[PDB]
This record gives sequence, structure tokens and C-alpha cells, in this order.
Amino acid sequence: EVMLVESGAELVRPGALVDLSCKASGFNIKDYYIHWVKQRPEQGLEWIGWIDPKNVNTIYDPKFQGKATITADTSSNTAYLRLSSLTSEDTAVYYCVRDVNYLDYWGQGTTLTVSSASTKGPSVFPLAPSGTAALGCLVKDYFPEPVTVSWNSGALTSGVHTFPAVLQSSGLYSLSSVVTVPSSSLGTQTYICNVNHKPSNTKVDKKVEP
Amino acid sequence: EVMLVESGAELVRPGALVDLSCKASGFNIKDYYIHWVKQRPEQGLEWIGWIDPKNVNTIYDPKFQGKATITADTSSNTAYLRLSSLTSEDTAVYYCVRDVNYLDYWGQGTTLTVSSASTKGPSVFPLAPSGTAALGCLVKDYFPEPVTVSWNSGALTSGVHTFPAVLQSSGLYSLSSVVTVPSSSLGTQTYICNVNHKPSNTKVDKKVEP
Amino acid sequence: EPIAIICDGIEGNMKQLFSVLPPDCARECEVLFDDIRNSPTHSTAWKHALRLKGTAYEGLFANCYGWQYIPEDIKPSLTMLIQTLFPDKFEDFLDRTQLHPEFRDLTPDFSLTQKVHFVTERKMFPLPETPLNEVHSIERIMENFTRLMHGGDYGERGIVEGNHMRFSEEDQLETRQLLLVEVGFQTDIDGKIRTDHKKWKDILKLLELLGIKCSFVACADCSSTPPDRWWITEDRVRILKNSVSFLFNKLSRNS
Amino acid sequence: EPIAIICDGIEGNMKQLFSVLPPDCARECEVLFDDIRNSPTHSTAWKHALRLKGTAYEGLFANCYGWQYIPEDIKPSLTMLIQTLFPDKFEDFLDRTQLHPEFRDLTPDFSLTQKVHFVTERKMFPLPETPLNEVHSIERIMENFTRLMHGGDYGERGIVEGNHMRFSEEDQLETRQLLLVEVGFQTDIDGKIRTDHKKWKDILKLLELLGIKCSFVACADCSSTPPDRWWITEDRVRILKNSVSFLFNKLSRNS
Amino acid sequence: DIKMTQSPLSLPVSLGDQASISCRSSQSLVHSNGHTYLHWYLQKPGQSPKLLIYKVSNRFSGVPDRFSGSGSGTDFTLKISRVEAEDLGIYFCSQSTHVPFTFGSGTKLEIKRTVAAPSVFIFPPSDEQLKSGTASVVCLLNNFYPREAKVQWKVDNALQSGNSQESVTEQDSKDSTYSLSSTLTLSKADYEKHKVYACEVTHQGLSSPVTKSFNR
Amino acid sequence: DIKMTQSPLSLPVSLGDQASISCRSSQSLVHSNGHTYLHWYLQKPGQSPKLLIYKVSNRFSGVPDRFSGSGSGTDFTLKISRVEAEDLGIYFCSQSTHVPFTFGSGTKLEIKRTVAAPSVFIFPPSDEQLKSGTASVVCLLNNFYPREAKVQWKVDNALQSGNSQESVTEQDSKDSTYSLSSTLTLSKADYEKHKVYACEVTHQGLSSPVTKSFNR
Repeated sequence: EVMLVESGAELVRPGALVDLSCKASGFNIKDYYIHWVKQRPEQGLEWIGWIDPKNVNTIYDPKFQGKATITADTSSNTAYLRLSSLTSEDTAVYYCVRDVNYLDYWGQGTTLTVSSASTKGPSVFPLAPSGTAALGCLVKDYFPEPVTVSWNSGALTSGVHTFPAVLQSSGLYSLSSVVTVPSSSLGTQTYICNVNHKPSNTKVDKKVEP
Repeated sequence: EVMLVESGAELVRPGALVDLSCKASGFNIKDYYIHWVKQRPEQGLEWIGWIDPKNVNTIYDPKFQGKATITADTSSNTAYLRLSSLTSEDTAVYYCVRDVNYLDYWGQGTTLTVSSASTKGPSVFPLAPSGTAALGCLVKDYFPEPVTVSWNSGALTSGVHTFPAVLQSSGLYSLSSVVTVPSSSLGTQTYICNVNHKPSNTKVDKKVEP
Repeated sequence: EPIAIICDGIEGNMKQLFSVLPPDCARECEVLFDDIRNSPTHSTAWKHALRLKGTAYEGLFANCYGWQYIPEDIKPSLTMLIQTLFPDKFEDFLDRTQLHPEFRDLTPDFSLTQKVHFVTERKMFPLPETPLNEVHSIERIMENFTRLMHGGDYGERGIVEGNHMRFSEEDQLETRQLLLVEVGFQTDIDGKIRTDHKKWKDILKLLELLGIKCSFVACADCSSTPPDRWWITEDRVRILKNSVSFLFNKLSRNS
Repeated sequence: EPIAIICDGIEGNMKQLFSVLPPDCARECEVLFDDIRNSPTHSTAWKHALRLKGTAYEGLFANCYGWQYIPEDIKPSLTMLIQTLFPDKFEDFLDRTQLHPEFRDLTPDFSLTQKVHFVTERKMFPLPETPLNEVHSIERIMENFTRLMHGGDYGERGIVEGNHMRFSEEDQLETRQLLLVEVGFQTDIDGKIRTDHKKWKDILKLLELLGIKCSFVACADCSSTPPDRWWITEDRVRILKNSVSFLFNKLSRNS
Repeated sequence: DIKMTQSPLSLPVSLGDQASISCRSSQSLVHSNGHTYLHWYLQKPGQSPKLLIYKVSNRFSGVPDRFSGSGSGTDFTLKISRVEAEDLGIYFCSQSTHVPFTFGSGTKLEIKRTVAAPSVFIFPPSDEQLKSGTASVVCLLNNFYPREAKVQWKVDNALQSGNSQESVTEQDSKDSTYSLSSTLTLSKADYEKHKVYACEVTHQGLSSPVTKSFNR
Repeated sequence: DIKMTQSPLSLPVSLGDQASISCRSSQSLVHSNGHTYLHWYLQKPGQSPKLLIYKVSNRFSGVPDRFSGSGSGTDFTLKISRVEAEDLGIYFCSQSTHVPFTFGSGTKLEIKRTVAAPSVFIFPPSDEQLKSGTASVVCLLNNFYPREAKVQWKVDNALQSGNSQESVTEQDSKDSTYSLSSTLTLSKADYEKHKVYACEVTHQGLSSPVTKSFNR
């Protein structure tokens, strides 16, 4: 199986630098070109550049020259993307993509926010009931947007709705995560929502019960 | 009976050197040529070279000249393959073969994995029963790839399955070995799985019982 | 005579041959000439010439009709042509040849197709892209080959064969066609044409069965043909004789 | 007269004979002349001379018809010929010859077959490869031998025999055939051809029972034939009489 | 900079229907080598893009037979013969003929579904939120179609505006329905001021607005 | 470097049927000596290659007669007159005319068999593994056909993914069936955390997915 795994700093202050990595498993990247693609909600998909790990050639979009720097370490089977001189215009999702003469496989993506200070950890206040019952986890007041909510550690997914975060007037985000289960399993089953806010290294496992 | 027995370093680090040997029994190798053939899962069967022990001439595939060096000792009826400057491209099964003007008899083959992970010893855990009943031996957390499972020291072979190793996320290998026997035999007959991991010089004869 | 000395002597003619060759061909024959110069034996030199002759000839033949020289190693096979040009039929093609997998790999020297419509491009590719030798009209290229076989020799030095499948005037401008060409500069002319006909009559049929219009040409020139009567123009035949055939002629005198 | 002197005396003629011979035949005959020069007895010398006569003559005969001198120890046998050329029939052949195990090993001087089609090769072999003497047509070689027995002497110095089995024009170009030849320079001519005939009419029979086309030739020359009438061209017979027959002639004079 | 233009921007189709997506480009997508490098990607909600069709018309491995890519030159058509629920998402076309690569803006495949009124649930703030001094009240509208919905927040019969935020999910891949969480915000002092909290949900499939409520 | 090309890559045959395997070479394999050095080898699963037919059409000693070698020039055909179960494996052709010797990529001979549902066995980790601090639970799917099989690991009715590895055997020489060991991995604390462990097998020959389970 082909997999492209992106990891990097989710938050950086403006003007700074960021190195994003792209770990290739299931193939050698000497055997392909590897690309970086930036994705924003309004701005859309934006190709950045490709790197040839075999003989280390790079071809970018001219608008990104000086902003981007694609580098590679084939001994570790990885490409890097450095974004320097960060601005809010760089706040986006970043993907690395494999080239087989056509872009075919994409990574899950790394989120990057170029803002001034935050590292705020979310607070989890369970939403409990009162033949099918609705429960949840209100995840409140964190700043860099990426949060991960799961339930019973990935084992409960059916019926689950994790809503898009909202940007509050205090400027921190808060999101909702609810799952509907049968009332009869309710209190007969344990329901743990697992949140992860990587930018604050906050990990929370709150139990939800009636 | 004609038989070719290859033995050699089961694991060696990159950059090193390895000598593989080929013991011929059932014929004198002065009377033939001896070949080496490399076999990989994707790369396929790949010829290397042959040695003439009568007057000591060698002919290799040019891609291997400088990598390979076949030498022979007719007094101890063995040929050797030295592979130097080891890489991952050299991780392979290697066979010696008898040349009668065409390659006819092949050896069992010796495995070589080129890495620095160092050897590791397999942990042997009984899988117990409970008409027909199934037992086994989980052979866990060892590094050099080749392992050997036998049952009642070879007296039990029918009904036996040894699954190909799995490469765990910890980077150690793990394999399964199961056998199905009549349940009324169970507890009347003793079932010992004899495992061998040559690269850590580990030998285990674990009894498996209810 | 020392082969380096013969190569010093005809170096000028060779350099003239290279300047009229397609760039990929020219480079390929430069090596073949450096190889002939540095050869150990007349046996080794001779074998390079045999390749340098035909390599020069195809470069010339490709140049004379607007086609691109496809270096030997990247010449498309049949399986690539069907798969690249006709994907939906590819699974169907794989079936018919299951008893003759040998058809799957045939590599015509030229595998042409009519440009169809219904700078700053990508220049580097990680995997080879099966090359598409595009010509403006297979029919007009076909016409000129039959004419030269009947005056307006050639009728004896070639074959043109077409699979009977019908294509309409829109279907020719809608769909892909295949012109497969074999070229040679061998001494035995009727060898090129008949060796190929055995294999190739069957293939046009099979491309027909599969709904593929495919057209075929085989031809050859030999040393003794009149210079005004080669498949390549007479000024081209002038250079090839002054360069490569001159180079064999010195290599038969010393062997 | 001392043999080292006699061999010094004809060394020039001998060196001419070795140069007109296939390379293997020439090596093998050099040894025989060094052995004759160095012999202790006229009995030992004569025995080698008898070999050099026969060894040289097959070399000339092989040279005259495009065949390759196959040295004695590696000449293919019947069982090797059967097994190599016809594996399927090999098991049936083994049976017919169970009461005649002596037929299994009979070795013609020349064992020919028609080249069948439907550098940097392997060059060393640990075991001998049973050799394949390939000829372009058994029939055309058969024709030239029948003609020379009827003018367009020879009719008396040979036999030509073919086993009656039928082969088609595809079957001759599809399947292996066998021409087995015996050549001699013996004194008693009708002996070669009659001795072999006893065994060989019966063997051709057995090869036809087993479904193999097999063709036969026996012939001989003797000193008293006119030079224009040997089975080998007259210029060659000029050399064999001046070399090997001269060496006998002195070796009957001193013993 | 080849401009990729995809129409329509949003495509309502019903399960089983055929969908047609058209992509048009600023210059020819034919490469001098004889190939055309335009491909179709589908990015499902919250996932990375996946290749459907490469080089105008070739299926990427693992792609069903109902996806077909057509076109030539600068007009290309992607067609989905029998729409399924999982086929939701934004479809992107891409030319990789000229540098810089460019992708279209996207066609949002939506699913027409038998209308379903919303299940509605209302949540009182937990004790851990009250101890912190703030108080959030959550109204959930569950697994409904079509998307259009009007949440009304009423504290002790007091309609509110501007102290409420609401979020909507994307169409769900199994049933092609939506959910919506609307959050009203107050202070712990101000929450204890009142006792009755209700949520008034207005929807097409509800011929009367429905209310769910609780008392502190 | 003579290229050796084998078709088909995979050959499913039913027992007692005839199999045809084709080998084609880059150049003629005819030696100037008049011989042809193309040979057929069969490597059974996990065994070394064994010689069948040498030089186009000669059976190797002890090789059955249902194996026959044909061909000339560059086209060669190996035929198995009556496919048997023991004949499983990858068939290689090889030329030993030219240096370097070259081998085909291989033809995988498989056996078509009457469907066989899977027996399933579930194994709790030993006390020795518990004392070592890990706990491995094993699900055995034994002697079934065809290979496609769906293991589901469910701890206390909780389907999981990504903490499971599975390995499958090559076709058995006696019966031409497969086995499959799927191993779920947990921490000793996390195993003692739960009490009910089940394995849910889904296979063509089982009309209902079948479950095997145990309690700690």
C-alpha cells in the first residue's frame, strides 16, 4: 500500500519558518517525483512544486519561488517543504503527492496556521441525555484549529457527527461532537470521547454518562 | 543422491562482507560447474556467475562483477560466494546450482538480510486446544528474517501450517505455526514445536498442551 | 589498416552524416563511431558498423518523411500501443493473443498514428511515456507508398498491407489509427519484406477483429539500387554511402 | 634410414598438409607427426602413420563438403544421436536394440543433419555436448554423391543407401533427418563399403521402424586412383600423397 | 497559467441518476508527445483527494465502472452512470500538461433524498461548565434533509439573535442527510436567572415548528 | 541480456485439466553448436526450484510424463497434460545459451477447487505472554477455498482496525486450500480491561459470517 504521511508544526508565528515533512511508505521516492499542494477553503487547490529525489531537481510555480523550498532525504524516504517568511496567506492545508507521470496518491495533509500566539488547550464538557439517545462532548476554547475527536478510541463511529469548529467572538474555536446510540445500550455501554489538540499537546479522554 | 547445501552469515550490516558456502554431497564438483543464483520477491531469479573447479575459471554477469567472487575448494568439496560492499539490494535468497551443461540441481538456499538492527531472539508461546482440535506456537519478536518451525522434531508434518512472517510496526518479525490433529489424540500424544532462529543462535523446543 | 586510422580518415564523412540525422539518432551514432574507432578487433568493429549502418538508415528514413526516430530501447511494442491508444480494447486484445503471446511484444520500427482532434509544458517524467509518433494523415502517407510502387525496384522492394476494417471520414478524424512500418538497409531485400509478412498478415487481422484500423508498410534498400531510386532522397543516399557503406567496405578489406 | 631424419625430410610437405586441414584435425595430426618422429620402433611409427593417414584424410574429406572434422573420442554414437535428436523415440529405440546392444554405440565418421528452423553465447561446458554436424540439405548432398557414381571408379568405390521412409517438403524442413557417412583411404576398397553394409542395411531398417529418416554413404579411395578421380578435389590429393602416403612409402622400405 | 473551469459548481442528483461534470481549460491540454494530461479527483468531506480518472479517460485502480472520463482538446466530461450515496464530494479536474499544474474550483455533488424532518435534542450545560462561570446550551438537529433549517433560541419565551452560533455537517455518506449543532451562549450568573430553555426548530419536513425544552 | 517473458502471469486450472505456459525470448536461443538452452523449473511454495524439462523438450529424471516441453527459436510452450494438486507453484523458464543466464518472471499455477468454508479457531495468549507484559490473541482460519477471506476482530462487540496483522498461506500441495492467521495485538492491562473476545469470519463459502469467541 502506497501512503504519504505529512507531519509538521500546526502553528507558527508570522514571519517565521516552518519545515513540513512527507514520509513515504509503500514505495521509494527515488522512483518518482513528489509534489506539494496547498489547499485553502476559498483560494482552492494550489500546486507548489515537485522534487525529483533521484538526482535532486526541483521545479516550482514561479509565484512560490522564495516562499517554498522542497528538499528530500531518500535515505529516510522523505521529502520536506520549507515555507519561510510566513504570513496569514500561508495558513492552509498542505499535501504531498506522488508522481507516476500523473499525480495519483495524496497524503492526509498537515494543517498550518500562521497566527500570533495561542497554544490554547480545549475544555471538554460532556453533553449527556435528558429508543435512541443523543450524547456528546463539547470541546471549547482552543486556538490553532486542528482538533481530533474520536469515540471509545475509534471503536464507535456509526451515528457520529463531529461538527465543524466555530470561531467564537473571543477568537478561540469551539466544536461539538455528538453520537446517537440506542437508549438500551445507554448506561449498559461506556462512551468515551477522545480529543487531541496537538498544538497544545492537550490530550483529554472525558467519559460521558447520563 | 545429489544434494547442495548452502550455509552462510544469515545477517550482516551494510558495507560489510559475507561469505556463503555450498557443500556438495553425492558428486565431486571437479566434475561440473557450480553456479550462484540470487532470488528476490520482486526482482526475481537473477543469475550471478559460475565456477569451474577443474582448472578454476569464473564467468559472471557483468552487473555482478566486483560484487561477487566465486571461489572453490575441491578438497573439501565446497564452493564459496563472497559478496562484498553489502547493501539492501543484496538482501535476498541465494542458491548454488549444479551445472551439467544446463542447471539441474539447486540447494535449499541461504537467506541474507543486510541491516544493522542486530540479531534478536524469538519468544515462543503455546497456543492451546479448545472431533478435530487445533494447536500452535506463536513465534514472536525476532529480527533476522529466516526462522524454522518443526513439530515433534519432524515426526508430525501432516496438517501443519507455518504462516509467512509478519513485519510488525515494532520492526521485529512475527510468525504463526499451527497444526490440526484428532481431538481424541490430544493429551495422549505430546506436541512440541521445535523452533530455530539461527542468527541469534536461539533454539527452543516448547511443549504445547491444553 | 588500423581501424583508428580508417576512422580518422572518414571522420569528416561521418560528421556530415550526423548533421543530417534526428538529434536522438545523431547522438546514438556518435557513440557507435567512437566505439568503432576504439574497437579491439575487426570482429568487434564490424558488429558496431552493422548497428551504425541501420541506425543511420532509420534516422535518415525517419527524417525524409517527417517522422521521429524512436531509439531502439524506447520503441513501443504492440502491447504498449494497444494499451496506450485503445484502453477499453486492451483487455480484449490480451485475450486473443493468449495462445500467441509472441504477438504482444512486436515492435515495429515506426509505430505511427494520425493526429486527432475531436513552450511551458511538463518536460521531465519519472517513468517513460510510450512515445506517440504522430503524422498528419496515414492515408496520404499510404498513397505515396503505393504510387512509388507503380511509377507515378520499388514494387519489388516493399509491401503495403492494410486491414480490411472500414473507417468513415469522421471515424478517421474521430478515432486512432495505426501505421506500422519496418525499414532496412540489408543486402537480402526480399528478406525484410517476406519475414515480416508471415508474422504481420496475422496481426492486421487480429487488429481488425478487435476493431482497430491498422495499416502496415515494410520496405528495404540495397547497396546496388540506383541512388535516384532509394526509399530515401538521393542526396541522403549520397551521404550514407560516403560514410557508413564506405566504412564497411574498409572493414571487409582488412578482415 | 632413421625416422627422425625421414620426418625431418618431409617436414615441409607435412606442414603444408596441416594448413589445408580443419583446425582440430591439424592439431591432432601435428601430435601424430611428433610421435612418428620420436618413435622408438618401426612398429610403433607405422602404427601412428596409419592413424595420420586416416586422420588426415577425414579432415580433407570433411573440408571438401562443408562438414566439420569431429575427433574420434567425441564422435557421436548411435545412442547419443538417437537421444539428442529424437528424445521421444529414445525410449522406443532402447527396446529394439535390447537384443542387439552392440547397435547402440555404432559411430559413423560423419553424422549429419539438415539445419532446422520452425557471438557471446555460452562457451564452456563441464561435460561434452554431443556434437551436431549441421548440413544445409541432406538431399542436395545426396544428389552430388549419386551423380558422381554415374558420370553426370566412383560406382565401384562407394554405396549410397536411403531408408525408404517418406518425408514431405514440410516434413524435411519440420523434422530432423540423418546422413551417416563412412570414409576411408584403405587399400581394400570394397571392404569399407561391404563391411559397413552388413551392419548398415539392418540399421537403416531399424531407424525406419522407429520413424526416423536416415541416409547413408560409404566410400573409399586407394593410392592407384587417378588424381582427378578422388572423392576429394585433385589439389588436395596432391598434398595427401606427397605427405602421408610418402611417409608410408619410406616406412615399408626400412622395415 | 492554464485556467480550469468546472461547471456546474454544485450538482444536485438523486441516487441512481446520471451526473455530468464538464471541465474547460484556457489552452489545449494535448502534450507535444501525443498525450493529454487531464485527470479527475474526488475529495470526500474531510478526506484527501483521490484520483478517479487519469489522462482524460483511464480509470485509476480500484475505481468502479460507473466512472467514465471523456473530452478532448479543451472540453472534457466526467460522467457517473449510477450515483451512489458514497459518491458525495467535491470533484476536481486537473491538467498536468503545463507547469504550474492547475485544478478547477470544484463541483459539489449533492444527493437528492426523500425529505426527512429533523430529530431534535436539547442539552443543558454540565456542572464542570457552571463551575467555570460560563454556560453553553446546545440544540442538536439530527439526520435531516434538505439542508435548509431555522433554529430559534427561546430562553423563557425570549427569542434571541446574535448570542447563538450554529454549525452544519456535510452530507453523510451513508444516508445523504445532514445534522446541525446550534449553540446559545450565556454567563453562569445569567443562566441561573432563568429556568425555562427551549429550542424552536422550523423545517420543510415539519409542517409545524417543533420545540424541545428543559427546566433548570 | 536475453529477456525472458512468461505469459500468463497467473494460471488457474482445475485438477485433471491441461495447462499451457508460454516462454518467449529476446533473441533466438539456438546455440551455434545446434542445441537450444531453454529450460523449465518449478519452485513449489517455499521450496527451491526443481528442474522439469531441459533443452526445450527433455524430461528430467523422475519427472512425470504429463509434463512436455515444446518450441524452437524464440517461442516455447510448456504443457501439463493432467493438472494435479501437487503441481502448485511458480513455473520459471530459463535460457542457458547466453551469458548472463536469464529467468522469466514466473507463472503462478493455481488450483481451482470446490468451495470450502473455513474452520475457525481462536487462541487466548499464554500466561507466559501475560507475564512478559504483552498479550497476543490469534484467530486461525483453517483449510478453505477460495483465498478471499474477511477477518473481523471485535473486542466486546467493538470492531477495530490497525492493531491487527494477518498472514495467509500458499495453496496446500495436498488439497489446494488456504489457511489464514490473523493476530490482534494489545497491552496486558488493556486485555485484562475486557472479558469477551471474538473473531468474525466472512467468506464466500459461509453464507452468514461466522463468529468464534472466548472469555478471559
